[PDB]
Amino acid sequence: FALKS
Amino acid sequence: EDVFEVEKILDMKTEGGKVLYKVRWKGYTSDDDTWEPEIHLEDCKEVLLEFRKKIAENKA
Repeated sequence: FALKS
Repeated sequence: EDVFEVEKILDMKTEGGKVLYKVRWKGYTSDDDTWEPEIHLEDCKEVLLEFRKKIAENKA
């Protein structure tokens, strides 16, 4: 899971 | 709200000193790919390594 820019 | 599931990484570039990796987001189209800093991948390092394995093998 990652922050999406 | 603003956190999403990574599927795989498919490119890498350096832009003004920023190292960025192109992320394919699970369930989304390539039109939704985004360039992400390595810090956004620190929880999915294995996904980044799979991409780095491919580009090292392709060279080679």
